[PDB]
Amino acid sequence: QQVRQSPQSLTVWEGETAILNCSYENSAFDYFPWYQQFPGEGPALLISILSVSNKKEDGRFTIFFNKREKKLSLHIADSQPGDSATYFCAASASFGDNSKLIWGLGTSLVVNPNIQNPEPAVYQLKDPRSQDSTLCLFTDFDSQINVPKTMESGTFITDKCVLDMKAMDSKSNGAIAWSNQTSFTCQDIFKETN
Amino acid sequence: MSHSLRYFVTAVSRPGFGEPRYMEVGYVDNTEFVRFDSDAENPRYEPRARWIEQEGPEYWERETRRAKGNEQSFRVDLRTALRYYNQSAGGSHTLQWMAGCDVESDGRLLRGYWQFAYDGCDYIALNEDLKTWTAADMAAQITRRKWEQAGAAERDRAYLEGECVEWLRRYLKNGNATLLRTDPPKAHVTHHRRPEGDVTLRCWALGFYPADITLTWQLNGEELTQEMELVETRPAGDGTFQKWASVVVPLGKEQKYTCHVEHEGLPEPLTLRW
Amino acid sequence: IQKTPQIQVYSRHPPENGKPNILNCYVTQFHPPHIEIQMLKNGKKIPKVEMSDMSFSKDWSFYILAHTEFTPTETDTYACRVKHASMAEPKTVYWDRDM
Amino acid sequence: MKVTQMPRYLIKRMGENVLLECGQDMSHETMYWYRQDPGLGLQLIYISYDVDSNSEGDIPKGYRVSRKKREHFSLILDSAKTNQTSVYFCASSLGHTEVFFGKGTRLTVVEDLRNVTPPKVSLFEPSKAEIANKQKATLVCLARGFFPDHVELSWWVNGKEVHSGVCTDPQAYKESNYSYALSSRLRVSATFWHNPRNHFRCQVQFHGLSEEDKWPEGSPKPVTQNISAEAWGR
Amino acid sequence: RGPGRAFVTI
Repeated sequence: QQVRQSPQSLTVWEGETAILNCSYENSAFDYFPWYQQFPGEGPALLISILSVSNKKEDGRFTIFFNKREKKLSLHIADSQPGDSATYFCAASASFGDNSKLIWGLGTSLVVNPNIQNPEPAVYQLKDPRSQDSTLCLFTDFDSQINVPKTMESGTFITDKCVLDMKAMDSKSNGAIAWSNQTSFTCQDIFKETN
Repeated sequence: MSHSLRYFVTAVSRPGFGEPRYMEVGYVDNTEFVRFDSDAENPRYEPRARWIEQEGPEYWERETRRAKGNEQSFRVDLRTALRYYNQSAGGSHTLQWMAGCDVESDGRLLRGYWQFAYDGCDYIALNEDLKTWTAADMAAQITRRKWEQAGAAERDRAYLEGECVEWLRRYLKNGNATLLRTDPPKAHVTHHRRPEGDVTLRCWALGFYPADITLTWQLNGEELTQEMELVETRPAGDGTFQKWASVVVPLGKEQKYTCHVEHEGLPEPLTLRW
Repeated sequence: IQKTPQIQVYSRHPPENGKPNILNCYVTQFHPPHIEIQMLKNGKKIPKVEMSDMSFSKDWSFYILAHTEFTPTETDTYACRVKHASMAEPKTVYWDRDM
Repeated sequence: MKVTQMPRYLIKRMGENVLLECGQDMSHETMYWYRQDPGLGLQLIYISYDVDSNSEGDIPKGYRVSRKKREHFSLILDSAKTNQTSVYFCASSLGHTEVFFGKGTRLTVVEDLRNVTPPKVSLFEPSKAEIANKQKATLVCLARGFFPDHVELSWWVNGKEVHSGVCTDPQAYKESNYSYALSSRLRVSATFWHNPRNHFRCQVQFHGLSEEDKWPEGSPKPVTQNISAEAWGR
Repeated sequence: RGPGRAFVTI
């Protein structure tokens, strides 16, 4: 309410400038820190600005501030998949009577890798066991493809997961599926390419 | 010319007598215009000058909240000081704070202030660069390291270069009639024979404003360095000031010594004698 | 530490017998801020004495301005008595009208 | 120059008392306790300005705190409810400046301790169709059947933990009501995989019951443990 | 208007 971030979720492609918006209601707010939180970790101060400034730059990160409109934004230049995180904007009246920080609800950022010449295929992997080795591996598909979901019992398809082979310098999309029913193959489960 | 907006703050611990005494006083130049007292019947910022009364209810509510927030900081600080210096919790101690801006004719910032004192002695002070701190002892070195890591000076500088300067301009405007007025000094010379032949000639200057004044007993040119004793300029109830200067002269030759006052409230410097 | 108060006593206008005036007691340069100040008429405490609240100068030292309305006579004496932890005994400064 | 939080993971039966501890080394006077539901925002439970100087946050109900020393800040749950299952962050700052957060505490309040179970970890060798047509080899690790979702998956190659070519699911998925599933994959060159002396291991660390909890003696006690799956190259 | 400590304690 007091601090409102938008959008809830933002998806950009790498190399593009990511822009995370925020507006506030209390005109007495004069301190605006942005916190970056990676999954499984605690938030950490990324960059902050005072209301007397219109711009604050630190590396690829810039805060632009408009006091009259009670609006600001975090700009991430040359965004990388590693920037994928939840970004919180907060605010406080520094000359107020308490040390409480007023938090925005956060914006989850997803930075897609640039997939040049996508070659999407589905591979079946096998484990040193007998029962279901139907582990479908959907990989090397383009970043705008929506990975299908399933309602079948015992069958499940994971969300898209981006890995970075730092050596060889290569990023690729991936999704894994399995099912207690080998009655299904791996091609019935998905519907993209081979 | 040069003007200033400054706030003078005191926290005084008083074990066994409740929470620390907390006081904030605001000055434009040397004129008090606002005051907060924690011991007042109703703890809130109060007007102390005429021209500040025109500020709306939101002004007084905002400033009161600021003072109450500050009071809590100083409460914790007084306890922290006991830790640092390894002092007993049974004695009274003081923490003082002065912050403000000196601004010249254009609007340029001459100097910004943001400094502290503990038990009457320098503790820590923001340097003229408004970026670095000067710590006065080992306890203050801890404070300096904490404030450096926290980047505390950035907001302080923002206040001094911005808010302080802007509001001083407003205050000078609204209080122009009294703040920037001039009252000329009324001067006279007294005569007292010391029990040892000589004569003490004292030159008085009364009812002048502002306090800045030059009192000079003369001779035959422009000497009289250190045989003329002064008193520091002292205030009156009505906001005006008084001051005197005296010299010891041989009996009879009192008529060669002359007194001269210099003040911006005068068209020309006064010339007095006995 | 402890700083000894400086005490100055003076009238607003040049003293004239039978003419109402204002007598001031200006106490400066002391620490700690706790202090007791009394203005005296013929050795007796003056009832209605106005006094400023706790305030300090740029050098961190505290000061207090006390004043009262009075009418000088040639027989009446006036003084200001100050008690402070920096002094072993209270200090009384007499108003010198001839200065 | 950090905030330390213990424990990192915790499992409690409803009704039991909970104590989360926190420490900071920055001489900060102000400390905080936050809770954060997965994918949601930071909710302030309590703020402490000094020793024995605490104030309620937005959601103090069901919680209380203890600040007897400036360096520490304890969060106390007298009677744990299931809706208090969340991630708790301790924090400190020097007033309105940088807030330092701990690494967090994953607290899960369950109705029945007997359904806490370690994961079954299975490692899948790469498809030769991938190796031939793309010159890359993707290992896939799958952990299933565990409850609650207190698992940490890591990849180890030749005795060293790798981070490159690795992508693990950010959040476990619920198979049933008492069964979670987490997957991850490691992708290396076909060349690196064809080396028979390269050792791969998918380690899944499960955070379960501590030691003081009582468990029957007709079944293994779901204690905090590491469960791995190894494989060699061609 | 006056300065704030902003709870930046010593």
